[PDB]
Amino acid sequence: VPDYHEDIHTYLREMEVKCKPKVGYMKKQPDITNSMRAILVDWLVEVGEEYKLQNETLHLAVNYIDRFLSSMSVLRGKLQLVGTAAMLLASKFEEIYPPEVAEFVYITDDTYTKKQVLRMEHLVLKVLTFDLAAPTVNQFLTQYFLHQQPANCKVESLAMFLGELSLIDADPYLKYLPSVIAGAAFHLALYTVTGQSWPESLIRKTGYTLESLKPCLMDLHQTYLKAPQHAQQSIREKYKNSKYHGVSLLNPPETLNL
Amino acid sequence: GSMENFQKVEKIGEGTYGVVYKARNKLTGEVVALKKIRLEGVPSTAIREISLLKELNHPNIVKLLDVIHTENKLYLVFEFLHQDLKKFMDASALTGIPLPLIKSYLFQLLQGLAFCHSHRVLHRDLKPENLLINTEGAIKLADFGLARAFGVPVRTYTHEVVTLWYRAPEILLGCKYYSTAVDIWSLGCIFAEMVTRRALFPGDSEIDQLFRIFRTLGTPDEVVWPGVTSMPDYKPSFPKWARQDFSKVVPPLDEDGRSLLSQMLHYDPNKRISAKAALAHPFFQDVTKPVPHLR
Ligand SMILES: Nc1ncnc2c1ncn2[C@@H]1O[C@H](COP(=O)(O)OP(=O)(O)OP(=O)(O)O)[C@@H](O)[C@H]1O
Ligand SMILES: [Mg+2]
Ligand SMILES: [Mg+2]
Repeated sequence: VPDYHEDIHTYLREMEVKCKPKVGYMKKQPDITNSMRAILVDWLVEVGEEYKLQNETLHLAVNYIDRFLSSMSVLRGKLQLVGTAAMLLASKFEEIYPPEVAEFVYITDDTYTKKQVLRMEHLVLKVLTFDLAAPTVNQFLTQYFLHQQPANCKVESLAMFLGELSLIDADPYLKYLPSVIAGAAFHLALYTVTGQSWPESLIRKTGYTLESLKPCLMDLHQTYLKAPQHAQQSIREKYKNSKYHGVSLLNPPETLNL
Repeated sequence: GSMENFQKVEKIGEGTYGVVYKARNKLTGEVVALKKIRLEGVPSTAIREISLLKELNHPNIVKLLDVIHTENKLYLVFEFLHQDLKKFMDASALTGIPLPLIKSYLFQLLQGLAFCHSHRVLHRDLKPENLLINTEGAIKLADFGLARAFGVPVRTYTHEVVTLWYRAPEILLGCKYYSTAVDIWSLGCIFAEMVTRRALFPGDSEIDQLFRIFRTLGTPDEVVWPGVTSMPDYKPSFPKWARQDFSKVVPPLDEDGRSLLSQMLHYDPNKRISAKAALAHPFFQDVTKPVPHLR
């Protein structure tokens, strides 16, 4: 379409391997669990809602957290601080008008001081060596959306919703690359709304087929089916809004016909 | 890498955070530029500048060697280049810069920019002050303080971008979406400036800037630029100037150079040439790498 669409996709595919957190880091974390991580990410979704942040900002913040926790043991009483600094960093990187630091101190219910947030920001930067331009599920989805025939707002919003749901559950989603999760989310959105499938123009673009997407797709399908019963509900609430065409109210398909 | 190994030589720039010093590595002998950033936490501009610079390794992009990251100070260590293009043009005031050098510089800039665009980075402040030249004939993009990582397709980014003289018409007219084409506009303005040795469109306000562009390229209509009259800051009252003969815009420029300039200054961002496509323009058939004729 432009120049650079192919060059950019290729580059993001290289960088997603380099920016990937360690699959099994939670096992090496003595004091925190997948469940506590789910509570943090869900809270971040709320924060994103309250300050009207981009979805990209959310995806970036979660990437920073998972990479940080891939090498830094953290106590449960400190997880939220890591999360708050990460959302602050994501905001400065991605937002036209990020919220002020005082506002990030505010949304932690005075759990931490301003100086703690600022010192944690510094530490996060050191640990990530200032490498903040990470590929996200979101960045892959917007590229895949250009292959719709024709464009469909419901498909786009639902795919975004499904991609967002994957952020909550480190098991199983930490083992999948963002481009793969995006593939599964887009097929599942397309199939739910229009009955269409992963298009072969995306097979040409990505090299992914429904066969290669199947492991992620089966997980995502189950996540979608089980969504209303999940302990964390901020994403479902968020995606009730007309902003996202209320796609969280659409009914998941019973089978994928594979 | 740490501050003991470096010996400050002289101040070579004033920034915003914000003092650039020439320094010598005492152990290796390497001459460097030290950009100091004073420490709302780490500024968003430094966060982006550092993260983006770390990804961009290209011979026509300034090299970020190291980041010295302490309690109250952030030091960015860059490769030292002798001069910026703005000062160079001033030193050649009378009697000009040779066409072969201009061609070489433009060819190199387009290389640097295409690399940026290929790695989803918009520069958003291309101007002669921010382009650095060495004694070997190299020129490099510098100052990524306004840069950002863009998405495909783009969404709405910061409006207040690109210093006025080099700012594209889609920004001036308030389009919700701008993209790589804005960096190409700036480069076209710089190309013209290297040839004529004066700024192409030196307005003192947004409206003044638009009118200067219109008097040179013609007032855009739906024919030349579909959608233009629906743009937020478009006014039907705009005076309607005729486009002028390009041989009069930059008289010393020959047919291939005029062709390339017109493609870089196309109104419609869709039709404006990419950095990648411009590398194959006939203007560059005879391109070499002359050394800068000065110091
Ligand atoms: N690596 C370098 N080698 C030589 N000179 C440099 C280098 N980096 C910066 N300078 C000089 O310092 C000036 C300011 O640095 P830079 O443009 O990177 O940051 P800035 O804060 O945006 O500066 P300004 O506010 O003057 O535009 C440059 O225009 C240049 O003349
Ligand atoms: Mg554990
Ligand atoms: Mg500058």
